[PDB]
This record gives sequence, C-alpha cells and structure tokens, in this order.
Amino acid sequence: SPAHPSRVRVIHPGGGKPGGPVVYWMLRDQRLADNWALLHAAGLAAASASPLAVAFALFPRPFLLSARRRQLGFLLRGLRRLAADAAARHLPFFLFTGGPAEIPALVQRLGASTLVADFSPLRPVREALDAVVGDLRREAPGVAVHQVDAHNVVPVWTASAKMEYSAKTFRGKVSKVMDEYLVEFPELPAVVPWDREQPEGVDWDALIARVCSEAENVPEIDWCEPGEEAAIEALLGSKDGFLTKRIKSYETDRNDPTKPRALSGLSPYLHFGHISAQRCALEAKKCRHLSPKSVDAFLEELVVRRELADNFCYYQPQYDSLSGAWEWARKTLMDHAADKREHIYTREQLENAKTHDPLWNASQLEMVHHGKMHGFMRMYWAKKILEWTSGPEEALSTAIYLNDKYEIDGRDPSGYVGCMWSICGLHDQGWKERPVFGKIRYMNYAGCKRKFDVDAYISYVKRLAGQSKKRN
Ligand SMILES: Cc1cc2nc3c(=O)[nH]c(=O)nc-3n(C[C@H](O)[C@H](O)[C@H](O)COP(=O)(O)OP(=O)(O)OC[C@H]3O[C@@H](n4cnc5c(N)ncnc54)[C@H](O)[C@@H]3O)c2cc1C
Repeated sequence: SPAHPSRVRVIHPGGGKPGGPVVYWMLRDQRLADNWALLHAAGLAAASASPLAVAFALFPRPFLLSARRRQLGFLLRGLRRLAADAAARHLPFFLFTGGPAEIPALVQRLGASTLVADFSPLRPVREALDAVVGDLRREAPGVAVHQVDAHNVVPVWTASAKMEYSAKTFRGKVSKVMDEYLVEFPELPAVVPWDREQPEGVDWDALIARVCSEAENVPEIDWCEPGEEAAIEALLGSKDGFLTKRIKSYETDRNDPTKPRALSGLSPYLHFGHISAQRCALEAKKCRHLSPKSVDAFLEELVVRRELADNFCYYQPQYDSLSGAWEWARKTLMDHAADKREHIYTREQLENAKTHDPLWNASQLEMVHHGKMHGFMRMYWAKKILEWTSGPEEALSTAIYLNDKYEIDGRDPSGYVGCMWSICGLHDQGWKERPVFGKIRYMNYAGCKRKFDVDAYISYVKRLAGQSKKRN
C-alpha cells in the first residue's frame, strides 16, 4: 500500500480468500484526506480487486470518556460533512450508533477480507480494538486485521521503543527519522465500485438532537466549525489562516494569554483528526523560510510535544494516575503530602470558579464558556489545583475531570499528559524544593503579572463569560 510499512501493524494475518471487501474502521482520524489508515485500506482493496468501505462506531451513552454535548456535537457535525464527501466520492460510509460490536458484525455480513483500524493509545479505544480482534479471531479467523498509525508523523511504535523522559530525549530519536516520515500523501488508489450491502441512511438532525440530549448540557462552541473543510481553512485560509496570516508572531506570543489569536487554534481539529498533524507539519515546512524561528517553535509543539504525549500514554498504562509519574516526582509529592495547604477548594468550587484567585477563576471560565483555555493558562490552572487540594491524586483527578468535561480538545493523550506535566512533573525537570509542591515546578500569580497583562486577560474572559451566559 501507499503506507510506509513501519506505519502498519499486522495484528492478525488472516487468510481465507481475497476478493472480499476491505473495511476501514475509522475512529481517531475523522477525515478522508491525508489519512494513512484509509490509504492503506484503499491500497489493499485496489491490489486485491475488492471494494472498499469506511465504518464509524459511536460509543453509546455515557459515550467515549464521558463526552458531553459540546464534544458530541462537534464530532457529529464533523462526521455529517465527512459522510457527504464520502458519498460524492462513491465511498460507502457506515455509521453505527450501538457501539464497536457492530464493526465485527458488519465485517462478517460483508465477508470482508481485511479490517483496518487507526491508532489511539487511550485505554477505552485500545480495549475496544482488542475486543473486536477477539470477536473476529473466534468467529472469522480468516479475516485479516491491520492497525495503522494515521495520527502521528512518526509511528508511535517506531519513534521510540519505550516511554521517554522528556521532549529532549524524544526529539533525539524522532529528529533522526523525521526526513523519512514527514513526506507528502498520495491520492487514494482507485477501487472497484461498491456492490455489497448499502449503508443505512442517517437522519443527522435527529441523531444529533438525540445524542446531545442524552449527554450533559455543556454548550457547543460557536467560534469554529468542525470538519476537514473548516480545518484546512484554519491552517491555510487566505483571510486568517494560521500559516498564512498569524505564524510570524508565534514564538514570541504563544505564551501570552492576552493574545488569543496568536495560537493556531488547531487542537480541536487535530483531536478529532479533522486535519492530519502531518499535513500541518508539511505546510509549516513550506513556509519555514519566511519565519524560521516561529515555524521551528510551532513544529516543536505540533510534532515533538504532541507525539511525546502519544508515546507516554502508549507505553504507560497508568497515564492518568500518580503511579504513572516518574519516581523522583512521586517521592517528592509524597514527602510533602503532610504539608498543610494554604487553601482547600472542593471540586464544585473549582468547577464554578469560586476561588480567591481572579486569574485562576478567569482561566477556569475561559475553559467553561469558550471551550479552549489558553495554553499558557492550562499550566497555571492545573498547578493551582495541586496547590489547593488535599493531595496530588485528588488534584490530578479534578484537573482531568474538568479538562475532559469542558475542553473541545480534551479526552486526549495530550490532556492527560498536560495534567500530568503540571501536577506530577511529567516530562519536566525538578526545581527548588518548596512546601506542597516539593520539587514539582511552581508557578504563581506574581510570576504571571511579570510576563503579561493579567488584568487584560481577566477583563477579556469576563466579557466572554458574559456573552456566553446571555446566549445560554
Ligand atoms: C493542564 C493541561 C491540559 C491540557 N489539555 C489538553 C487537551 O485536553 N488536549 C490537547 O490537545 N492539549 C492539551 N494540552 C496541551 C496544550 O495546552 C494544547 O494542545 C494547546 O493549548 C492547544 O491550542 P492550540 O492548538 O491553539 O495550540 P498551539 O500553540 O497553536 O499548538 C499547536 C499544536 O501543538 C500541539 N501542542 C501544543 N502544546 C502541546 C502540549 N503541551 N502537549 C502536547 N501537544 C501540544 C497541539 O497539537 C496543538 O494543537 C494541555 C496542557 C496542559 C498544561
């Protein structure tokens, strides 16, 4: 296939007889363009003179990692667009709302030769893949199952053979093979027309209303549209695309929460796979000569950091718990477990932004009402939760709960890793020992005041919350 073999993990070789359909079980990478898993499926189909189908399984209530209206609405409106693009291309798109068990069911009805899955290190996804593999192993051992890393530039199992200590050590490994993997995408190979079972028609308006009303009412975001088309516009649009109109000031503005527009705004799209991270990297390379320092800094966050989070979650099964932190960090947090905290807030008080700290309150409200807290503020926000709760495990649990509830880009390896960086020093060095934090990196209000106009950020969030509360 068009996919580099290192991107392809053959889970089960299969056998039986070729000529059977190839099915791409789409999960993490909700796009037709720049998708190695789809390209691999199409390549298998084309080579065996067999038809090609895409299937998507929505996890039913309580939904994947407790997705709320906000996240469900974005995913489904994105999939509605994708389904339309699929039909225009005569690529069959099967939508299953009962759960992943429908995937093996379909594979058997169609007499599929191969199932291709994409890759995520998150435990509920890995467990669902494993269960599907087991179902097929027992009922259709002739069916081949392949998994393709379509999300990372460098395949997760190839980038490193182990969980890496930090961005530095991870960069050392990936920079060596970056030229081999940061390459263009070919077009989908042509495949014979689909002549098998036809996907059932979806009433998307009915489905979206149903699913979202079954989930907690965290409101949909209104400031960007989901899907491939809107994602490419966010990256490359002539009017206000990131790489076209905003890349220049990135290295010097990305840490300034009073410059909301300096960030790429790509994480919503990258999380749902509406846009390929490799696509974003390729386009950045094409404009590096115009803004070398900023592009280099962008590529560091986009490739090294993001992929380091996949590395961690893939190799560390306890990626959302204190036990998953490094020994130095666990010990320093334990050493300071008995230190009296200056403030203790409950989860409810934090969630509703009822602390003595107006900067922290602002960061919480930005997440609640806007759905995307400024990247610099996420570090401050999570560190205060450590400072104002009874212990690091409770802090970690609360940060993750809030992040996953409110962020449009949440329920993501990078969310778990962000909280772990903040609270447990994951991928960080140690610093001067102090009460509560021990050697975990400390940040404070005074430190923020030196760097940027804190009152301006506070005012900006107040205005956002106001509009959001009125709209609600
Ligand atoms: C406490 C905490 C929680 C976080 N929760 C999430 C989350 O739920 N989902 C999420 O995607 N990121 C999370 N992050 C990482 C980071 O804050 C966001 O990726 C970033 O703010 C996204 O906005 P952007 O796309 O405009 O960023 P940009 O600065 O434009 O970055 C571009 C891309 O680089 C990647 N990136 C940037 N910073 C990081 C990082 N520290 N770790 C991994 N990748 C990074 C992302 O893919 C991002 O889209 C968290 C960080 C912290 C400290």
